[PDB]
Amino acid sequence: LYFQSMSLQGKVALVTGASRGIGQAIALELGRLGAVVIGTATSASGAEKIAETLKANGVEGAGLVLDVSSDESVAATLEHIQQHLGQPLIVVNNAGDDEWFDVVNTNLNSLYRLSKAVLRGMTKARWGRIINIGSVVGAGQTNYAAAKAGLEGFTRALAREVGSRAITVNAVAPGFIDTDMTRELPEAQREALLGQIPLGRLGQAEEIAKVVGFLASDGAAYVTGATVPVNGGMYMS
Amino acid sequence: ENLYFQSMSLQGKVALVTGASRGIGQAIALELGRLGAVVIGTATSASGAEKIAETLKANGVEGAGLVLDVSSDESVAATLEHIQQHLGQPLIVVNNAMKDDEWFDVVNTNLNSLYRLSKAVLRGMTKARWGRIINIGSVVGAGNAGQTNYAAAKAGLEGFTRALAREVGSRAITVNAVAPGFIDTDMTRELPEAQREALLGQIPLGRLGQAEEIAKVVGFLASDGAAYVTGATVPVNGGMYMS
Amino acid sequence: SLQGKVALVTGASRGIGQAIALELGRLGAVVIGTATSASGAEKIAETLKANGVEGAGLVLDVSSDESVAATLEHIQQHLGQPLIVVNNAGDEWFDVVNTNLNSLYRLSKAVLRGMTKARWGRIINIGSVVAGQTNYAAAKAGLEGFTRALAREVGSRAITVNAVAPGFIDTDMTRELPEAQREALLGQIPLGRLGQAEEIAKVVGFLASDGAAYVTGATVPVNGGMYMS
Amino acid sequence: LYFQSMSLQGKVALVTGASRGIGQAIALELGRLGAVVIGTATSASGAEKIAETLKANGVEGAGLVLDVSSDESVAATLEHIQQHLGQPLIVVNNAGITRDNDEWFDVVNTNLNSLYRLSKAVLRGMTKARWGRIINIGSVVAGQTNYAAAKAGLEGFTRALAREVGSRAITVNAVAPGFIDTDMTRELPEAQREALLGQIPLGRLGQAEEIAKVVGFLASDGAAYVTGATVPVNGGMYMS
Ligand SMILES: COc1cc(NC(=O)c2cccc3cccnc23)c(OC)cc1Cl
Ligand SMILES: COc1cc(NC(=O)c2cccc3cccnc23)c(OC)cc1Cl
Repeated sequence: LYFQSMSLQGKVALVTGASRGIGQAIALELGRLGAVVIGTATSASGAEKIAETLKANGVEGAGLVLDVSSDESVAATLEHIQQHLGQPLIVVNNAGDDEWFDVVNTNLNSLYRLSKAVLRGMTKARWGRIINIGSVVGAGQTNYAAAKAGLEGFTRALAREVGSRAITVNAVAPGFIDTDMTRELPEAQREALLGQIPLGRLGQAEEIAKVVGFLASDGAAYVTGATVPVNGGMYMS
Repeated sequence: ENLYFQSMSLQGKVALVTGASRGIGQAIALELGRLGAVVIGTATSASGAEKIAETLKANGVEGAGLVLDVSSDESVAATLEHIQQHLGQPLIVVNNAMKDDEWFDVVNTNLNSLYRLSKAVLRGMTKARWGRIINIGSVVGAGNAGQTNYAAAKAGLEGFTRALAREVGSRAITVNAVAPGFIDTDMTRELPEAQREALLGQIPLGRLGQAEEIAKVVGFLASDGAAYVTGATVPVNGGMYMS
Repeated sequence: SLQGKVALVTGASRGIGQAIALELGRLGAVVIGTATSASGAEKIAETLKANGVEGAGLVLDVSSDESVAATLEHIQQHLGQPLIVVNNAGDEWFDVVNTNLNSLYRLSKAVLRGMTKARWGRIINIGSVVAGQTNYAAAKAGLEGFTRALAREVGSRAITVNAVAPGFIDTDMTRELPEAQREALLGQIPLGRLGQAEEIAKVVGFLASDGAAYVTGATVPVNGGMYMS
Repeated sequence: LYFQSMSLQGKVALVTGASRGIGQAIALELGRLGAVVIGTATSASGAEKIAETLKANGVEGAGLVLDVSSDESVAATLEHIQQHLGQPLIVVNNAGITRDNDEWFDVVNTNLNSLYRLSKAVLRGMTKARWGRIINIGSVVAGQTNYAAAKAGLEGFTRALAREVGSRAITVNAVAPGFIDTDMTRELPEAQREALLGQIPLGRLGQAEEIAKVVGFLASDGAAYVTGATVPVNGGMYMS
């Protein structure tokens, strides 16, 4: 009957960058699995759009504004969530060439800032899921490889730090996924990229979201420090 | 009236699980049965086969237990034919079947058997334009000798899984692996406890994994939701990484 | 022969850094070794002298833009541009890695101008020697990825960027470890011993040579066969 | 008498597949470092060419016939070397087959089985001596699948063997080349050659000599604490 190792009934989930594509698909997948979902965006229109998308899909929750680069915004948002809905025990971080260093540095510093803030709730509860979403393939190769290596190593370290508390930390590393950014790449670049994917097609956003939905379940309780590649067989290093 | 047009489930899929008579294999066979697959579990002896049939029955899983020796082309071909005749083509296949100088033989044998089984099942999956091959790594099984063997089997399995994934991807067949850590099984239950505390101290979750926790990961990789996951090795080790 | 090259080695006052400074000097380089205190700088100058190596000991703090820029200027004025640079100087697990990578970047970017002008260079990053496991694995993963990314950025200029990842090496920190910990560690090392500082230095000496000109973005593990992920 | 001040004076080195390109460049590097070098080929003409090349370069040694897929040929060749020159304590495996000789699997399977066979046969001499160097050469860059597979197999194998023989002061390492300038690669059309270079941060092909230098180092006493490693030599081009 129940597919109970898959229920997120009774959990509150925070998904950053939820207004489109992968973030949005994740927010819906978690809602469908029975979570209350808070999706975030950096603008008020993104927040409002998120709330509408959740509504249209029968997902209870909210859309709110959050800037992951700001301690103040982070602390305030978490307070607001606490007051109105409870503590988020599932957090999905989806909010991301002499910039190559600064980009990775900035993204890992924001993962850390959001993660550390949410850990206190998860520690009290003795339960938690942190899931970090890598960037979609789309100079570019250097940045992509660097961000992916930083994310894997970061995810594994943080997993080690918080594991005694029954909190898992994992990542998902997408490949070429069909989104707004990728639909408008020049054809040459899109056809070259397809030619390197053994499945011979782009991934759907829903196919990232499924993986996230699994990692957030009780069935993935012994998986931690892992980076799961979701790339149709195309591995870029 | 016996017709059944499934959507996004394993309902009606036929799944073959090697080494299904105990522990991880058995937990996988039941998980796939619970997800609605018809399950053929295999063992190398007739008593194992019979035990698998009984376990499936007791749990309300439709399917069968059969004898299969993954090191033999004949046994493989025969077993596949029998499954075709009686149940249909298996489109989900799960391959689950003392010093530091045993590593070579062991890994060589296991990879050659993965290849042999995989190649035989690919024809059915190609015709159907759909498939799931899931390879299960071995559990940690001892200091040094054990570490060498484990790391070697794991490195071979990852590289092999990725290469096969590449070869069959164009056919909407995924190939993935699961790399367990320290799982609570027959071997681990009887370890000296003095040692057991040393082991736990290397695992961030501070416990052994359950066989069911490997089975859940396999259940997910077999689903439609995991369609864009291929060539991956998913570690299920509670955060303990040994290479 | 590194005859005619100027080599900067950070953290050169003892152990691995010192053995590297001597190995490069033995290969004919002029060597600037650095330390964070004036006594370290002076000790370096004395070690170099006692071994017949031309060069200098200076004070440098790799976490400060000012100290970096100043030191490089001083080297330029007095000796020329360093075209071989060996970086051996170094809640908490995050801040440690973050700080060390921000220092590698800071030093590296500052020395790249000299190397670009010369169309030749060698940057070699030294990892740290073996809770402890987490820190070690994290610093190692960060170093590998960073070394590879930088390699990519500067490769067109015939500059190589590589790292060396030591295992259990006989130094000041490891000499005083409790026996239990030392015997546990040995049991995991296939060569059944600690490495010598000179064994890291030799790897660095090879990476600095013309023979290693096609090696870039690599992390070479020097650990007697003991791998931790 | 004439004693080289190089890293391998007094050592005997066996290099398989020494009759051209990378294997030949290794044989000459090890000879230039003072080793006595036995280079091997599968045919008598290859063996003879190797002997001529070594002579022309002032390298003491020999060219012999060896088939790494045959236990008999292996044992025989090793015995001949012992009798006539001494035990090879440096062994470089460069006699990898390719898809030319289902295939992706058989290639890697065959090559790892030959590495194991040669390695196990030379380990007795190295154990007696309490010293050794085994160095495996990966293949140079469908093609991506084969290349990544051969590389992953070689890396895991090298590390496992390193573990098995380490207590004996024997090191086992590999070298993983990228795009190297060889007979095959010079002739490529411009379009294909410029595309290739654009994927290599150094912006050029490697020379065979540049692989040979890395092997030379790993064979020395200075690399005594390096074992189980795969050293990539690819100008910054990484594929997996
Ligand atoms: C892959 O290339 C990079 C990697 C890292 N950092 C890490 O990989 C990393 C890995 C593991 C822990 C970290 C903690 C703080 C910062 N970084 C890390 C990095 O640090 C920001 C910068 C670059 Cl360019
Ligand atoms: C990457 O793909 C492969 C890898 C291997 N083997 C290994 O990866 C391997 C890795 C480590 C130890 C081994 C011992 C015996 C045979 N193989 C191994 C392999 O074995 C023949 C076949 C393929 Cl396709």
